[PDB]
Amino acid sequence: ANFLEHELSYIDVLLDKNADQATKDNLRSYFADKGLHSIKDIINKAKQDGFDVSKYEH
Amino acid sequence: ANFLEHELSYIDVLLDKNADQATKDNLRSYFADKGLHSIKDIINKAKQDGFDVSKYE
Amino acid sequence: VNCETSCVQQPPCFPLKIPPNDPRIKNQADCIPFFRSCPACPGSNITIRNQINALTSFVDASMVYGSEEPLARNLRNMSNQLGLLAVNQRFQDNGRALLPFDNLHDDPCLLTNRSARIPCFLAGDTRSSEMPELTSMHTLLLREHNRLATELKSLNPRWDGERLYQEARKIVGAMVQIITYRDYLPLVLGPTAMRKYLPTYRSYNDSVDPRIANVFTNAFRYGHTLIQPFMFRLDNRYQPMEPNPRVPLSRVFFASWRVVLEGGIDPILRGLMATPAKLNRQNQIAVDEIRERLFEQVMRIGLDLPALNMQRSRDHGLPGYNAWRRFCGLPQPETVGQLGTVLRNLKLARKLMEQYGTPNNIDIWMGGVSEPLKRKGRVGPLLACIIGTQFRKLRDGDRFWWENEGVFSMQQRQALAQISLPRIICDNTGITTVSKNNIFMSNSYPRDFVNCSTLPALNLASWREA
Amino acid sequence: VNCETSCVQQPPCFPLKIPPNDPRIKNQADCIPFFRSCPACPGSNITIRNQINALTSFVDASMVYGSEEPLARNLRNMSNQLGLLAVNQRFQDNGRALLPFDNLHDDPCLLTNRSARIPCFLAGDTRSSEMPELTSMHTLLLREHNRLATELKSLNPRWDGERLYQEARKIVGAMVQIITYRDYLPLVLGPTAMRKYLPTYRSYNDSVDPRIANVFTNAFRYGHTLIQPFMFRLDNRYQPMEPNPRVPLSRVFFASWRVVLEGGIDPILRGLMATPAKLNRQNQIAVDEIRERLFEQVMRIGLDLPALNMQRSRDHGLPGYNAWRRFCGLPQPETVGQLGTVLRNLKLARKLMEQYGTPNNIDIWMGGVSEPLKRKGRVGPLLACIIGTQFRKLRDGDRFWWENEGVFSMQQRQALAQISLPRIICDNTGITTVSKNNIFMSNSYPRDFVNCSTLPALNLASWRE
Amino acid sequence: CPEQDKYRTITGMCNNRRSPTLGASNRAFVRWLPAEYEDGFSLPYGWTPGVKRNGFPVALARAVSNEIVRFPTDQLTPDQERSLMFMQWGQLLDHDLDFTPEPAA
Amino acid sequence: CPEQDKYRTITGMCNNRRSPTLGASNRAFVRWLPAEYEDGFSLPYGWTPGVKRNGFPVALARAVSNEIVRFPTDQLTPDQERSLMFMQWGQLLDHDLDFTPEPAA
Ligand SMILES: *[C@@H]1O[C@H](CO[C@@H]2O[C@@H](C)[C@@H](O)[C@@H](O)[C@@H]2O)[C@@H](O[C@@H]2O[C@H](CO)[C@@H](O[C@@H]3O[C@H](CO[C@H]4O[C@H](CO)[C@@H](O)[C@H](O)[C@@H]4O)[C@@H](O)[C@H](O)[C@@H]3O)[C@H](O)[C@H]2NC(C)=O)[C@H](O)[C@H]1NC(C)=O
Ligand SMILES: *[C@@H]1O[C@H](CO[C@@H]2O[C@@H](C)[C@@H](O)[C@@H](O)[C@@H]2O)[C@@H](O[C@@H]2O[C@H](CO)[C@@H](O[C@@H]3O[C@H](CO[C@H]4O[C@H](CO)[C@@H](O)[C@H](O)[C@@H]4O)[C@@H](O)[C@H](O)[C@@H]3O)[C@H](O)[C@H]2NC(C)=O)[C@H](O)[C@H]1NC(C)=O
Ligand code: HEM
Ligand code: HEM
Ligand SMILES: *[C@@H]1O[C@H](CO)[C@@H](O[C@@H]2O[C@H](CO)[C@@H](O)[C@H](O)[C@H]2NC(C)=O)[C@H](O)[C@H]1NC(C)=O
Ligand SMILES: *[C@@H]1O[C@H](CO)[C@@H](O)[C@H](O)[C@H]1NC(C)=O
Ligand SMILES: *[C@@H]1O[C@H](CO)[C@@H](O)[C@H](O)[C@H]1NC(C)=O
Ligand SMILES: *[C@@H]1O[C@H](CO)[C@@H](O)[C@H](O)[C@H]1NC(C)=O
Ligand SMILES: [Br-]
Ligand SMILES: [Br-]
Ligand SMILES: [Br-]
Ligand SMILES: [Br-]
Ligand SMILES: [Br-]
Ligand SMILES: [Br-]
Ligand SMILES: [Br-]
Ligand SMILES: [Br-]
Ligand SMILES: [Br-]
Ligand SMILES: [Br-]
Ligand SMILES: [Br-]
Ligand SMILES: [Br-]
Ligand SMILES: [Br-]
Ligand SMILES: [Br-]
Ligand SMILES: [Br-]
Ligand SMILES: [Br-]
Ligand SMILES: [Br-]
Ligand SMILES: [Br-]
Ligand SMILES: [Br-]
Ligand SMILES: [Br-]
Ligand SMILES: [Br-]
Ligand SMILES: [Br-]
Ligand SMILES: [Br-]
Ligand SMILES: [Br-]
Ligand SMILES: [Br-]
Ligand SMILES: [Br-]
Ligand SMILES: [Br-]
Ligand SMILES: [Br-]
Ligand SMILES: [Br-]
Ligand SMILES: [Br-]
Ligand SMILES: [Br-]
Ligand SMILES: [Br-]
Ligand SMILES: [Br-]
Ligand SMILES: [Br-]
Ligand SMILES: [Br-]
Ligand SMILES: [Br-]
Ligand SMILES: [Br-]
Ligand SMILES: [Br-]
Ligand SMILES: [Br-]
Ligand SMILES: [Br-]
Ligand SMILES: [Br-]
Ligand SMILES: [Br-]
Ligand SMILES: [Br-]
Ligand SMILES: [Br-]
Ligand SMILES: [Br-]
Ligand SMILES: [Br-]
Ligand SMILES: [Ca+2]
Ligand SMILES: [Ca+2]
Repeated sequence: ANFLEHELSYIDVLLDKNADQATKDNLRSYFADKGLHSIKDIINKAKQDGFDVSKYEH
Repeated sequence: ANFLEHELSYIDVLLDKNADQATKDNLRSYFADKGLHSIKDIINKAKQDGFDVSKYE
Repeated sequence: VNCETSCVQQPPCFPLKIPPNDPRIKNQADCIPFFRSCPACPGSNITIRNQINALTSFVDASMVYGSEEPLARNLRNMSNQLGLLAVNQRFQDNGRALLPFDNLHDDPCLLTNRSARIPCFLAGDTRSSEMPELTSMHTLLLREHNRLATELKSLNPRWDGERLYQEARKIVGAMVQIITYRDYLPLVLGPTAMRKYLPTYRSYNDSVDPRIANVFTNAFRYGHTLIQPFMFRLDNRYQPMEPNPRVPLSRVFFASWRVVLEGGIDPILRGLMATPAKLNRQNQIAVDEIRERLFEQVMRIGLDLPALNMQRSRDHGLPGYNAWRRFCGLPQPETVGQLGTVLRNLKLARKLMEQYGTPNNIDIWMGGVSEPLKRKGRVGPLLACIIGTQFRKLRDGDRFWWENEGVFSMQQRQALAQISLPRIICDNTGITTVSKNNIFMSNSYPRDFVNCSTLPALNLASWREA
Repeated sequence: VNCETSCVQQPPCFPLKIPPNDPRIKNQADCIPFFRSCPACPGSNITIRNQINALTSFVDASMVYGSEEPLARNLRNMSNQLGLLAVNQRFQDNGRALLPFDNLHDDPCLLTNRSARIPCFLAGDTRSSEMPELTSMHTLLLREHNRLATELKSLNPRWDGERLYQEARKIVGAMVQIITYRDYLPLVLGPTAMRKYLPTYRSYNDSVDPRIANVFTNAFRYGHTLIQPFMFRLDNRYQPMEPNPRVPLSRVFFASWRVVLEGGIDPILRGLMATPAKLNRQNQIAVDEIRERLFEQVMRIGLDLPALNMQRSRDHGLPGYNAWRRFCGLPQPETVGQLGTVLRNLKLARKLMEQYGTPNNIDIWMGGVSEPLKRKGRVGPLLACIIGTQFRKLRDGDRFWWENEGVFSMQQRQALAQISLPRIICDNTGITTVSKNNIFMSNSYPRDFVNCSTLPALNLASWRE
Repeated sequence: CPEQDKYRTITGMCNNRRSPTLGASNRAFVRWLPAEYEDGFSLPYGWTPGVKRNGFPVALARAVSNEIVRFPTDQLTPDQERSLMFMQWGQLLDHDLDFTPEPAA
Repeated sequence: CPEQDKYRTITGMCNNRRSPTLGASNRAFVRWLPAEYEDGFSLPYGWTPGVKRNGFPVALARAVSNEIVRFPTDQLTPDQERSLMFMQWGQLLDHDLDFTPEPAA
């Protein structure tokens, strides 16, 4: 259930401005298979589990 | 847990004033092991479990 | 859902559905009731479901003495120090003991003859009242216990009740063992399998697992093929007795009143000795009294015992026929033709394949009882392997086996070798004429009968303690 | 209640008590911590208690891929259809992949070298960080999965990531099977036991029960007697690699930082290839690095791995030595003289009797490792029987065994026969010189070593669609 | 388990000193083969409509009984060499060996 | 359990079609011998002070380790014919086969 460090790579590919559409849908369905339906619930799970994800926020 | 028909005969031995004391205490011990510590408890159990006990008045 | 009245399939109910064009149950929305056997670990999804044995595996006469300490105590007469089993306090059988009555919350015996108001009997096992023939045997052993204890008291007056009870029990247990392994099992298995699976006893082996195998509870139901559709009762000339000498089995289940009010255990015992068993044949497996009318007097519908056996095997997760064949080191037929060769009966093979599709899936009881019988036995190779293996474990894995050194003295062992079931009948009933030779084979009066006077009693002189 | 910090015997704690005159633990009120294994049927007074296996019994490389569905997804790289296993996103060893990091509650790997802040690794099995030598082997197999999937991707452009992942996985599983049965088990059992317990493979048998026996979890810990007290690292001339060439084992447990920051896996693999194992001898059973100081950097007290082995066997309700001897068809010594003969060592037999009273009561691990070793094997007859019986069941009762009709084609099987562990090291590390002949016997540089280019690669031409 | 004893326990406990539940009452049967359930671990073959066994439909137990077991009862063959006591000793003996409990309604 | 497949399941379910949990994860070990517990069914030998095993006191595991296993590390004998890779593959292999869970602190 804990967020893993390598899944921080999968937030970069979702935020990539010209990454393939069928790739970015797979990662959303991956994270939605573990209860995380938005990107804002992907950074809020990485937060609680000990990482820094305000390196996207303002 | 149910009182058994053959146990009624133990009630007879316990109310027999001329039965060996050893015999009786053995039967009281048998009944105490089932949670019945006096004769009035033994008769009552027999009653609850369907037997006529009216010859014990 | 209550499994006895509902046909809804919900745990713990696993009702048998009814096929189209059933010869008896025309109502296809009805069902034959069936409660799944209690799981050893309720509600788990780590464990593989297994069932429970409520009795001791050992051949220890636990069907007389009970297998739990509260029950064992209740079966004993606690009003003196004679070491006796409790007897019925309202009825006798020509001056001899009957079993005491149980006090059940839902008592089926009382539903067989309503006016007679005779409940089921209390014994070491809860099924003692299921047929009067079985009741009669439980009653015989009760009496034999009390006789040994009486005789031991006479021999050793200083012995207390606990001593007399245990020593009598130890003899009864030895007697059940001897009759089982000397007289019974050889006629079940036949000589070849007897030698293979039960070689001469050496000594107790503490590495032999004595548990009952799950599969044995199903395979030992082979006996259902031996059941005759009537209870036979014979008078003291071995002639049919009274007005009801041949009662259909569907009117004797739980009919404890027949023992109490229709003439005691003597006529029943004569009936067992002087009537043939049913032969199992591939085309005559089981009689409609158990297949159509099992327990019909005490419940909403008649059960089907063969069908129960196969439903039960599935309940217990038992592997099919080919798997058991393989476990026994017997060839595993794949085709109808191969099954035909194994059964020496292509017709039956075709019938089994029309039902099951592959011999891999034939239920163990059905496949076991379908096999041709071994020479001078009454099971085929598969059931001979399972039954033989089980009884080998019960013998060799039993620290109190009657021939294990230190259990009995040499003198006691020699005394015990003289016991027979015919003699036990003479000593505890009004019967003066009994089966000769092997009681299990002797079956025709007068050809196979002798006077009780020609048989030696069990001599208890080596049980003398100063 | 807390078995780690308390010495109270209350479930689920079964702490090891301390004898008088212990050479290390002077205070008898203390204990060695121990959790009883989880029961299959918790709280029951009908079942006989049994323990759980959380992994697949099959030799299926589940230590790479995981034994549970959620974990298995987590291990995969889901950012492309290349069918790869996720790799570490922060660190590399000289350009090559390291295992991704796990995210545990009480990360023991963080408590070795606190300043480095290198957490434990995530793999198919939870023990991947336990010693860096184990980690290296894990990292090797991860890389070999990625190499294969890459090569297959090239050879079959059509294939989706599922297909690439499964085919690579199936190859990796077959390599673990081949290394294990062709190269490893013969050197464990010796030729005689090998022929008796592993006769040449025939075909899959669906009546063979492939479960791990309870006793095997204890018996296969024979390998604790092979453990050397140091971790050795060697440079690219197979010389001691500075400045920590020989690290005491009690400073490598959970030391994930050593892989990441003290030179990756290459030095460690070279040290496993070019150092001898410890020999099991009757008066040199097991070293004090595991017997006195097991996990001492990450816990209140150093554990005793041999003693834990024995406590565990009792926890699992395992019969003792003579019962296992009998199971195996071996004679059962009853006296000290007879036990002496069986062990070729009356001195050891007296010391076993002084403790146990009867050989009936000797704990299976202690008994097994005490026995003299089979000719050209590293276990005695008791352990050879248990170990050999188990591996036969894993082979004959595995539907996906690599030689089983229909798993691989004849051409694929022929290609697969060419594989070997040294080749896998060539293919996935910066090492160019590797152990020859049998990697498990070869142990001495340079006489036992060859250039990589002398070793044939695995040819995947028979995987072409 | 006491070290000397002289009689059997009622429950069968302590018959086997090293494994004292073996053959005692209210214990799981030993399995000589691994079990075969529809779902692998619990549900019996025939439970779920449509689920096959090893390639084939599960036959209704009552259908097997109707088609294989049933015969005209007046055609019964007596066993020349066994008495009915042979049947009855078998049932008695079974009742010494095993009872598989069921939940009560 | 599907009637045609192509690759292993992750959990091991369905490797054996007739008994599909066999060799799968999160299942009980099989027993080759009956278990031997202090009380027959649960408590390990060594649990209750004073309770012997088969006639003799239970030896403390640490006490056995001290007397039998302990040796002077300077005596360590290298194996001329086995690499350390031989030890390590065995642990790697063990981790493919069995892991026995325990409760967590
Ligand atoms: C497929 O594999 C099964 C199982 O094989 C075992 O494991 C493999 C890996 C090899 O080691 C085999 O040698 C092993 O046997 C084979 O089935 C077994 O066949 C043997 C020989 O026919 C069977 O053994 C027989 O068992 C009879 C019954 O008693 C046994 O069980 C009781 C109760 O536990 C026990 O007390 C007794 O000691 C026996 O163990 C016995 O009457 C007879 O003499 C003989 O010992 C064995 O039971 C079979 N097992 C199973 C699971 O069916 C297949 O033969 C094999 N097929 C092929 C083609 O290879
Ligand atoms: C006391 O009794 C035990 C048990 O005997 C069994 O049951 C009795 C009633 C008889 O039927 C016996 O014939 C039965 O064997 C005896 O111990 C057994 O000894 C045999 C032969 O030495 C052992 O069999 C060996 O088993 C080896 C290990 O694999 C076996 O177990 C696995 C279990 O999964 C199975 O896969 C495999 O097929 C084997 O069954 C095997 O390598 C070897 O070749 C051989 O088959 C058996 O394991 C013992 N059982 C135990 C210890 O429970 C004693 O010998 C007997 N003593 C005396 C003096 O009579
Ligand atoms: C004399 C008449 C017999 C019966 C009447 C009778 C009935 C049953 C029933 C109802 C069961 C339970 C069926 C179910 O699965 O729901 C049953 C089980 C067993 N039998 Fe039957 N049986 C009679 C006779 C015999 C004979 C002659 C047997 C053997 C020689 C025999 C065996 C068994 C066994 C072993 C069982 C299983 C017991 C258990 O609960 O483990 N029976 N029988
Ligand atoms: C660096 C090498 C090794 C260890 C460090 C190590 C440690 C352990 C520990 C702590 C246990 C558990 C002890 C307990 O019961 O609490 C353990 C168990 C097992 N081992 Fe050990 N081990 C190292 C090395 C090896 C080698 C070389 C082995 C075999 C060749 C080996 C085997 C095993 C096995 C099978 C177990 C039991 C696993 C299970 O949970 O089922 N180990 N090891
Ligand atoms: C039910 O039980 C009663 C016993 O209470 C049976 O009645 C006896 O029948 C015999 C004839 O066979 C008479 O000689 C007795 O005098 C009867 N006694 C009583 C109390 O009436 C009755 O026959 C039984 N019913 C069936 C169907 O057998
Ligand atoms: C106990 O034994 C005596 C003497 O045989 C007998 O009269 C009495 O009825 C018995 N009691 C029971 C309950 O069996
Ligand atoms: C996935 O693979 C790509 C390409 O090989 C790589 O750049 C990326 O880091 C990988 N992600 C993970 C988590 O392995
Ligand atoms: C701890 O780790 C750091 C890594 O940056 C290293 O410099 C240091 O030497 C390590 N300490 C020891 C004692 O090995
Ligand atoms: Br990472
Ligand atoms: Br249920
Ligand atoms: Br109807
Ligand atoms: Br009498
Ligand atoms: Br009564
Ligand atoms: Br009637
Ligand atoms: Br019944
Ligand atoms: Br006594
Ligand atoms: Br005998
Ligand atoms: Br014979
Ligand atoms: Br035979
Ligand atoms: Br056995
Ligand atoms: Br009639
Ligand atoms: Br016929
Ligand atoms: Br026919
Ligand atoms: Br009703
Ligand atoms: Br099969
Ligand atoms: Br055949
Ligand atoms: Br045959
Ligand atoms: Br005959
Ligand atoms: Br007569
Ligand atoms: Br005679
Ligand atoms: Br006779
Ligand atoms: Br616990
Ligand atoms: Br790489
Ligand atoms: Br450090
Ligand atoms: Br570990
Ligand atoms: Br695919
Ligand atoms: Br191989
Ligand atoms: Br070899
Ligand atoms: Br097997
Ligand atoms: Br020594
Ligand atoms: Br032993
Ligand atoms: Br010996
Ligand atoms: Br030897
Ligand atoms: Br040699
Ligand atoms: Br060698
Ligand atoms: Br060997
Ligand atoms: Br190099
Ligand atoms: Br090699
Ligand atoms: Br079974
Ligand atoms: Br099972
Ligand atoms: Br018909
Ligand atoms: Br085991
Ligand atoms: Br067990
Ligand atoms: Br020392
Ligand atoms: Ca019994
Ligand atoms: Ca595995």
